[PDB]
Order: sequence, then C-alpha cells, then structure tokens
Amino acid sequence: GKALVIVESPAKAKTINKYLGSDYVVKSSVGHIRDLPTKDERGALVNRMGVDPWHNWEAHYEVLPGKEKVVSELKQLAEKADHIYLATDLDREGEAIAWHLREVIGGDDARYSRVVFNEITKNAIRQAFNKPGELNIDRVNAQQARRFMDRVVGYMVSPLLWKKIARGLSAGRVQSVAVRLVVEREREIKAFVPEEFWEVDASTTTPSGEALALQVTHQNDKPFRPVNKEQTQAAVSLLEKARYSVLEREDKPTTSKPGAPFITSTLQQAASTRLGFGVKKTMMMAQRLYEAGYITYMRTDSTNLSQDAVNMVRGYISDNFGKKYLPESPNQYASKQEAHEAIRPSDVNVMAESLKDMEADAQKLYQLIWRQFVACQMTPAKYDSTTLTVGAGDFRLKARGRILRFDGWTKVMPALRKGDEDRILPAVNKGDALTLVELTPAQHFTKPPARFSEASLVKELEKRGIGRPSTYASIISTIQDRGYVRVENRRFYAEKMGEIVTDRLEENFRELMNYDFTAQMENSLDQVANHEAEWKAVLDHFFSDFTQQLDKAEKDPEEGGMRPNQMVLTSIDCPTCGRKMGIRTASTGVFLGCSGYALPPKERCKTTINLVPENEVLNVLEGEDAETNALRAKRRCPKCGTAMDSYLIDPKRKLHVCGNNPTCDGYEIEEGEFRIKGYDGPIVECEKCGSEMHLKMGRFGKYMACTNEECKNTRKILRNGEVAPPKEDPVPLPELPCEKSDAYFVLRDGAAGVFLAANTFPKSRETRAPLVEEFRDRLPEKLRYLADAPNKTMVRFSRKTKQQYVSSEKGWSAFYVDGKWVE
DNA sequence: TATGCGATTTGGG
Ligand SMILES: [Zn+2]
Ligand SMILES: [Zn+2]
Ligand SMILES: [Zn+2]
Ligand SMILES: [Zn+2]
Repeated sequence: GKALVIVESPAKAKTINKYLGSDYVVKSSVGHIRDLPTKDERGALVNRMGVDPWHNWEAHYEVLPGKEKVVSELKQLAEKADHIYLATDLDREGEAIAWHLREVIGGDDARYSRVVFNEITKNAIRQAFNKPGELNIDRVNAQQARRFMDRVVGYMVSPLLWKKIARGLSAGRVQSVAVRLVVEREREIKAFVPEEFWEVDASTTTPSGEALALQVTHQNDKPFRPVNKEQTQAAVSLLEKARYSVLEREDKPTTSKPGAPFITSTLQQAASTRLGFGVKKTMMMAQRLYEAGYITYMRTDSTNLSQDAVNMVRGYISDNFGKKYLPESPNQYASKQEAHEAIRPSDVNVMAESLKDMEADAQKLYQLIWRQFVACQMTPAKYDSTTLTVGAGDFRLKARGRILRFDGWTKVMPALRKGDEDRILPAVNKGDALTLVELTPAQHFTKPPARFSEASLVKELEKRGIGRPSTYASIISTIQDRGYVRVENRRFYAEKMGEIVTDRLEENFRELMNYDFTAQMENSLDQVANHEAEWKAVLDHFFSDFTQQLDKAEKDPEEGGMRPNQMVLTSIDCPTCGRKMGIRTASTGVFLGCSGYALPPKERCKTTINLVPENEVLNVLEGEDAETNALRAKRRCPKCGTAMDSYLIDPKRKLHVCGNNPTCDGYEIEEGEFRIKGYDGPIVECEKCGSEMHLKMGRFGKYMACTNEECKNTRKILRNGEVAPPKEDPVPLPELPCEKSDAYFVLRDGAAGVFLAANTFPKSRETRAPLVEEFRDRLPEKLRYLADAPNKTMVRFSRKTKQQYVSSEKGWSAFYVDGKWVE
C-alpha cells in the first residue's frame, strides 16, 4: 500500500518524482481524459453540446477516444493505493482536470487530496504535501460555467451564421470580441491617409572639439514642417547661407528604474519583442521550463515575490555585483496576498547554460526570465542628459543626448542595441560657434496606427479586462484558422469575413460583443470561484440574455432579424454566360460570382472567379515606415476615400475593392499586364492533345495543367522545378468494397510506390495495402513483378531502398531484385 | 521517419 500521485505530464511526473520517495508513486494521464463531445431539434442540440440549459445545466461528459486504455490503467493503480494526491496545475483549469480524475476513478471524497505549488522544488513540494487541501468545488464550477458558456454560444450562434451569412462559420464567446479589436484596428488604418512632410539634418562641427549632428525644429519662431521638395530647398539654401551658434545647453541628471518581474502578459510581449517568439511558442517553452522545475508557474497576473525568493536574489546580487547594485530595501511592484507569484527562476544560481534537456528557445526564454527577475531587485541606472539648442539665421535647431554614469540594473539586463537619444554629445558652451558641414533632407510620411502583434493584442485584452492569463494564448490561437483574422509578418490582419461577422454580431448580439460586459463576465466567474455567486445561477442569467438576443436574430431581417450577406455588382461579365458579376465573400475568402444565381435552380449560373489578394509584403522592411509605405501603395476609394484592397482576376485585369465593402459599392478595375506566381514555371507538351502545359499552384501541391480546355492530362511538380513522368491511369477493381462508403477500391501509384485507394476520391479517402493474392491479368506494364507472388502477404514499400517489397503479419518479410524474389 | 504517407487541384453566395 502507498500514496498515488496523479499529474498531467510525464515531464512533470519525472521532476516531481525527484522530491517524492518511498510510499509515493506518480502517474501521468497524458492529456485530457474526460470532456464534452467533439422538442426534436432542441434535443439533438443538447446531445451535440453535452449540456442542457433547460434542465438546470445537466452535463453529459464522454471519455476521449484513445484514452480508454489510460483510464483503466489509472483506475487499477488507484485501488492499490490508500490515498490519492491530485497534483494538477495551480489554476482553475487544473482544478477541473483534477475533478475529472476523481470522477472517473471513484471512491469517497476523503480518499482524495488536492496539492498546490508555484514551483517544482524540494521545499515547495514538501510544503504542499505537508498539509494538503481538499478539491475546491467553487473553482471547478468557475471552469465548467466558462466551459458551458463557450459551448452554448459556439453551438447556437454558428448554425445561425450558416443560414444568414455563409457556411463554415464559427463563433466564440470571447474570440468574437478579440476579432472585433483587430477589425476595428483595420478600419483605423484603412480610413487613415499618410501625408507628406519633411525633415532636414545639419551635420556640423564643434570649434575643434568633435562632430555635432543637429536637427531643425523651428523656422521664424514657428515649428518647421515643410510638405514638399520646393519648400525644403527654400530653407536648405537659406540654412547654408547662415552662421550656426549655440543658444542654450541644458544638463539634467536622469534615471531609469527596472521593470517588474514577469507576469504571463508581460512575458509574452518581451519574448515577442526581444526573442521574436509568438505567443504559442512562448507558452510552450515556459511550460517546459516549469515542468522541469526551472521556473515558477507561467499562468499568473501577480508581480509578488516571496521572502525566500527576494532573500535568494538579493544574496546573488550582493555576491556577484556588489553593494552599489543592491537597494537598501527590496523593490516592490504593484500587481492585480493572492498566494500567487511572478514568473521567476526556481533557483537564481542556475544559469541558462546549465539547463539540461532544454532546447535552444527554452534556454533563451529562461535567460530572459532570469535577467528580468535579477534586475527587478537592483538599483536604478543614472545618466547625464544634455540637450542643445542651436540658432542659425531665422532658424532653431536642436540636439539631445546622454552619458551613462551608472549602469545599475542594466548591467544584468542591457538593451539589445542603442536607442534614439543614446548618443554622446560633444562638450560645448553657450556662445560657442559651429561650422556647417553637411545638410541632409529627408522625406517622411505620417504613420497610421500600428497593427496588433500576437502579444500586443493580449496586452490590449488585459487592458480591457478581457480574458485571463489562463486563456490569453487560447484566444490568440483560436481566432486564427477560422477565416476571421490572420498573422502575417508577425502582425494581425483582419479578413473580410472578420469584418462582416463582427458587424453582424454587433447588430444582433450587442451585449455579447461588448468589451465591458465581456470583462464583467470574467468577474462573475471570479465571483463564482470565490463563493460570492452560484455557477448555475450565473449561467441562467447568461442564457436568458442570450436567447433573447438569439431569438430576435433568428427572425427575418424586416422584423429585427440579422441582415443577410450583401453583394456588390461589378461591370465584370460572366465568362460562361452573359451577366454582370458581383463581389461576394465566403468563409474561404472573396470571389466573383455571376448574378445568375438568384434565379431558380433550373437556370442558375454556378460559375465563380476566385479573386487572389495581393501579398502585403513588408519583406523589404523599410524600418518603422514599413506599414506606412504599405498603406500608401493602396488606392483610395473614388466614393469614400477609404483605402482599397487589390485582387487579381486575370493576368490582364486587376480588381480594386473599397475597404468598407460591402457597405461601400466602390471599386475600380486596373487594366494592365500582371504576373502570377507560376509565371516562371516550366512548359511541357501534353501527351494527349499535344498543346502546351503550364504551371498552376493549387492546394494539393504544384501541378501542370494543359492549356487546352478539353483535356485534363496533368502532371505533378517535384522539387526545384522538375516535372513528373506522363502519369498513369488508375486501375479499378470489382468486388473489393471499402469500409466507410459504398465505393470500391482502385490501384494508384504515388511517392509511396503502388497502393490501393477508393474510387470516389476524395469523398472517401480510404486506402489499404494490396495483397499479393490481389487480378494479375489486368496488371498494367511492369507492375506484374509484385503480382508474381511469393501469414498472408501484403505489398510494402521502402523509402531508403526506393524499391517495392512485400511482408506479412497477423514478422515475415522478403525482397526482390533484377533476377527474381528471395526470402 | 523505424515497416505512418500516397493522390484530387473546386467551391464558395
Ligand atoms: Zn440582467
Ligand atoms: Zn454567369
Ligand atoms: Zn468606398
Ligand atoms: Zn492536353
């Protein structure tokens, strides 16, 4: 008999095992084991959800597939133990995970215990098992409440979106609120218009001291800001024909305090800015550092530091830096006694280089965490700032700089590189004369609002009280690959389906899309977790406000229903029939479709032209002006002035669409001669017709399509422009049915040699290995070597040998050569 | 990468 300890990770199992001996046996349930599924209509709805809002939120949890073997293995080990310790993670999600464990195991409540720890160290684990607590039901309900609200919205708004807007549309309770933020930002940029203005730089020289770079600030006691080449040159020459004199010198002692230790949000931003880590990577690495006992729990909103940790770090600083770097009293940081702690090293003496079994990106993150934690307890840095004001004729120039006098906390956490006002100015004095050397003019433009990064969006979600440290990364992850937004060049871009759905939801679910209300809902869950509210009651108040909104939305758009997807007609003629085309938007994206679709199905034009959006490439990276210049490349709508989106119709026409589509019917067509991605592709002769075959890049790999609109004898594109042999027609088979559809099997040939696949591909997508038994009479060409035949044999393939062989099981195997077969 | 895979190249509103 012994004590059973259950965790959620083998990596977490091995590390906690180092501090548990004798009667403690640990086991890990790899992932979740129990969760929701993944009078007639309503009944089928609750079966799909696994939650009955009309029957007091009765839930029907179902064990996950492929987890049946782990549960039983965990069930067996339980009975062999006297007591059970649930060692899941700190947060509520972990509590709910621990609850699912107790539920599938069984037994009395006193048979279980809930341990809690900020870090996986000898001391911290000892303290956790010293006085284990019970499973907090209030915190579990705070999760299940959230989990239920998330599913209700997801499963009751989505079918409404299909009927009204487009198919394949998903909806999230908080995700729709995050998208709206991106959508709104997108509309601040498109509505913006960069304007031209100029700057001049006069590089001069001190009276035999050094070089002094200046910058014009004023002209005629008025701020100097020309708008074109002409006005500049007018000031340029005038500056050349002038004598430069210093007016004032202001020397001011400045400081810079270090930042607070990391919380989850601040960690993601610093890793994005300094390391270039996305939110997903940052949290993956942090979890690996946590489960290895290197850092504290990475889901936190506290900047608190334990007395031990503070004593630990202050000791290190004293030993390794000296008394100048140690403040008289510990540095305190404001947070949002929570019994929660910042993200920090578990041992300040462990360096990043001393990390075992941690990948490169995990070591970089630790170093980041380590340096911030050490610096957060060191002395402020001191500087000697000097600002110079220089007059020249009817002008007023300026220069600013500083000199490091005490590095302080920056000794352990230095900047990546120099900054703007980090130059060292030569010593001069009021009255000194400067000699002109070089005048440098520069053309600038006004900057539009900066796009969200994955981290800066989180920073915004936290500012508005939207979401929690436990859900920040899931929000960022779950708003992508939905067709609402996308991340390119480490920045968020709003898709058109984003703007459309967002607008729709704002019209029929105003409260659900409200920032403050969404923030209040997070509070209501905290209130449930703190025994200040009952969970089923909160759900009832939510579900009541939800149905009221949903009902009005389900109705027809005349009586307050949700407006259907609009359409903007173009002067574009259908290539199949003869009608004006319209710009419609789907889940997949934007395209052109014939107006001959509203007609009864007897006479509808099912022809569409996929509009391909131009690649917003900031790859040139023209500094912080990259997003600015990317906007200036856009045309302004001839109706509203809003920035337009560019699409390619054909290689001769180019469609510009207003940013406020479909609220603005504005568009333009740029006649020209454009190039597609596969313009430089190879050309080859078709086996059938004899015409040319060009390169098209589809979603299933690059391929060679014939240019004759009568045949489809294609070819596959290999690596580096190579083209495949003239293909081969598949071989069908009678009385060889499948295992899913009413389809039969056909013998194909691919990169994995020769195999056997469905006939209705890809509607079936069913494949198995052809038996040597398993035809031979219908075997085409040289494929008969396998049909020669030798436990029942089956045809295999080897990547190394690049030759096809056969094996058998129920371990026997054999190969072939230029002669025959051998075993 | 230990005897996993392959091949198709719209439709969408
Ligand atoms: Zn109310
Ligand atoms: Zn048509
Ligand atoms: Zn417009
Ligand atoms: Zn052909």
